Amino acid sequence: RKSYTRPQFRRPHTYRKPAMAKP
Amino acid sequence: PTFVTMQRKKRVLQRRLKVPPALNQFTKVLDRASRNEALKLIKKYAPETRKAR
Amino acid sequence: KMKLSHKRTANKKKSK
Amino acid sequence: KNLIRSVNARFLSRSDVIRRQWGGLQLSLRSRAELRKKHARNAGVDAAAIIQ
Amino acid sequence: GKTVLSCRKGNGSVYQVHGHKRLGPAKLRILDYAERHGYMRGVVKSIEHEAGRGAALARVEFRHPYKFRRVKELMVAPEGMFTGQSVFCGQKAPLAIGNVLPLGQITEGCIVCNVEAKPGDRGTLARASGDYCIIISHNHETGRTRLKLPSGQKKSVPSTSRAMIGIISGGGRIEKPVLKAGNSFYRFRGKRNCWPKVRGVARNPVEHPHGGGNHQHIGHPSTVSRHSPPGQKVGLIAARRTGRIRGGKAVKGAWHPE
RNA sequence: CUCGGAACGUUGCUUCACUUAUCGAAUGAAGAGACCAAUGGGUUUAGCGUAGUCUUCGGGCUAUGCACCGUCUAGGUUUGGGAGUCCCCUGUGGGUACCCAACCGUG
Ligand SMILES: [Mg+2]
Ligand SMILES: [Mg+2]
Ligand SMILES: [Mg+2]
Ligand SMILES: [Mg+2]
Ligand SMILES: [Mg+2]
Ligand SMILES: [Mg+2]
Ligand SMILES: [Mg+2]
Ligand SMILES: [Mg+2]
Ligand SMILES: [Mg+2]
Ligand SMILES: [Mg+2]
Ligand code: NA
Repeated sequence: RKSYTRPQFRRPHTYRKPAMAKP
Repeated sequence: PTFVTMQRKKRVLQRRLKVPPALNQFTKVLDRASRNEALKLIKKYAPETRKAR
Repeated sequence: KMKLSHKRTANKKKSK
Repeated sequence: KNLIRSVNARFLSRSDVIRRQWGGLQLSLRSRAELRKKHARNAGVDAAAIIQ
Repeated sequence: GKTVLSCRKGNGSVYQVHGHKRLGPAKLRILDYAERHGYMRGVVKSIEHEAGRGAALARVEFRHPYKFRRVKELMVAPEGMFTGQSVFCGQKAPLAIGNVLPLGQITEGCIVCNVEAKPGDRGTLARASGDYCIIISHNHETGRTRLKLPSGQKKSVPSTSRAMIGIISGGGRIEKPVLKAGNSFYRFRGKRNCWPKVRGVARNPVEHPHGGGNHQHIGHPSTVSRHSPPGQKVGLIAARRTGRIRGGKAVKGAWHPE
């Protein structure tokens, strides 16, 4: 398991593919 | 998170309460060595894939 | 604390 | 054949036990520790009531 | 008929607390690890007055137990608290006025205030000006402490619940006659909209059970049942007795044989 | 028609002990409990036995022993062992006086 130094859980940052420019 | 707390609390409630034999029999599993041997035989006779068929 | 340790050791050598 | 014999030892031949055995009723580690400590505290608080 | 004033106040509306200019709720610090095992030493930085409260409030600065910062709690100051005083809070705090200790650590017969009804509730009993609780006895078998509340009732609480040594500051406030309606006006400015008070017999019967009649009178007994519905439950609610008390004031409130 | 008991099976209520439903508080859910050890757990790190009792003969079940899970500490007290005061001038600066075990204690 990991280690959490904060008393509440927050959403981890994940990979975010950027939106493509539409025609 | 709520789902994390609930899935841990679910295991606690399953162990604290009185489990009837119909459900309790599934906690008395086959031993590891026999389980590995059985799954090896199953893998040997696995069904053919879409390609091979 | 050092005084107690020395007294304990001195008593040890005195008793033995 | 060996696998059939092994699984029969655990499941088929033990049918009567499997049909009757209830599960659960397991205390937590903290509850088990608390019960053990309580028994130790009250270990010999009844020695004077024994005639022998 | 119409809704009685006592029922209307339940809606909130214009009868709510005048909370502006108040400094915030007054409480002990959080019952954290340091309090349960050691102690936390703070410094009284200011003694301040809050509108609608007779007791003085103390701003006490603590170091953060886990982070590089300060906390600055706000408590009800006991009588004798002064700026620069060191406040000790925890299991190992010494018995001195202004310190916060678990009740089980406080000797019987001591006078306490800011008493926690529940462990960690941060102080709910003996908070009004000049009030205090008296420690009657400790019972280690059940881990409880018996107290004499300011009203006279005796109450048992867990021994891990904390209390502050001393009496609440600002005592004797009710000893000075008001002498003027205007002084009451200023008194209630910081509390709520509940003054002046109109007698029920002076109202009309549409809005109050005591209203009406060709003489100002209550034509029925003013002692009403506990089970009376709102709008009918006015007067002396569920009174066990009436009239001038003679030969000793009994302790009021509900009867708890425990 | 009236009372005395089993010892089996089940239960109408109810004492006590318990904790997982539930309820009340508090907290940024910020340090719970144990290691100090069972009237615990374990064939998926548990194993070794013994005595009954079953077996579809593979192995279980009930007891009862042994071992494993399973580990450390501030401080307090007393038991063994080894092993390194000096510069500058009366004063100044630098430094050495330990380790383990047992009992209490519990973080
Ligand atoms: Mg309001
Ligand atoms: Mg009036
Ligand atoms: Mg009129
Ligand atoms: Mg009417
Ligand atoms: Mg009238
Ligand atoms: Mg009149
Ligand atoms: Mg009148
Ligand atoms: Mg919390
Ligand atoms: Mg602890
Ligand atoms: Mg110990
Ligand atoms: Na009349």
